[PDB]
Amino acid sequence: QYQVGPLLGSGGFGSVYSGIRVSDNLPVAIKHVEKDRISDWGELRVPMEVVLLKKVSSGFSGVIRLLDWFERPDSFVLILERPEPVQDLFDFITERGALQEELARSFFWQVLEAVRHCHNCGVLHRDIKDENILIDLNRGELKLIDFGSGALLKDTVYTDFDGTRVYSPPEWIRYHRYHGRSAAVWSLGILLYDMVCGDIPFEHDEEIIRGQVFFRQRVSSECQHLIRWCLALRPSDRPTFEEIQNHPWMQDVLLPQETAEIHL
Ligand SMILES: COc1ccc2c(c1CN1CCNCC1)O/C(=C\c1n[nH]c3ccccc13)C2=O
Repeated sequence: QYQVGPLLGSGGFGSVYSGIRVSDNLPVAIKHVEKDRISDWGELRVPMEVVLLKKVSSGFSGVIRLLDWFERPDSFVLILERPEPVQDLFDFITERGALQEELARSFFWQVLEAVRHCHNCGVLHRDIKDENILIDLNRGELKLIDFGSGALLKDTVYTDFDGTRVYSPPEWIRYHRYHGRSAAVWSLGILLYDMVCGDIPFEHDEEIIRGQVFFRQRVSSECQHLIRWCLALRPSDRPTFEEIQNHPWMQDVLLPQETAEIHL
């Protein structure tokens, strides 16, 4: 039913391959998830990732859609949308360096819309970062991938975390506790810094806990202010998604197709 192409990436979780749906030639990604490396299971018994993707794969959005899934004795196999041509945001930033603010604004806006969609669907991603964002290069559209560390959104504290440390908030580093929305906004602050500076702002636990943001590239005062707000040490000091999107730096965003024409 699927023609398997080259390996795209792998880890302890499993492995992801480029692929083609035989019936209509649709480009897909084929993600193999090892049963013994799934720490969080859900019910419809499946990986939480399948639960989460089904909850958000309803309709159009800036989330990669789950097309089908299969169970094997030792693994699940997930069939996911694959834009072509595509580049992840990490590779994009590696190649082009720090992004022009106009471009970072368009990208960051689309990520915000995607994350709002997840939260509105009861889903918390928990690993928002450049590597988990795909750019549909023809359309200038961004897509969130990899819900393998995610969880149902709740209003009470989380005490588990298996996303990316350097994108994790100081409350996690110190007390191994965080709330969903405010932890997400922290990771968004790390992401926006990464876009406009070309690298993440903190490498060690001590820098995260200190929370002093040093800008290594020229960044406008308005952008710096948004970033520093997202990276407030006190979780409750961080902006809501609404406050982020109403921030003066976020005004007059380019459309995705204009973004493609101008920058891609
Ligand atoms: C270590 O590599 C991983 C790990 C988890 C996932 C994954 C990959 C492959 N690459 C790794 C580098 N950044 C982009 C994704 O791709 C996923 C989903 C995809 N859905 N559609 C795609 C289309 C192209 C590439 C990846 C995907 C994952 O969940």
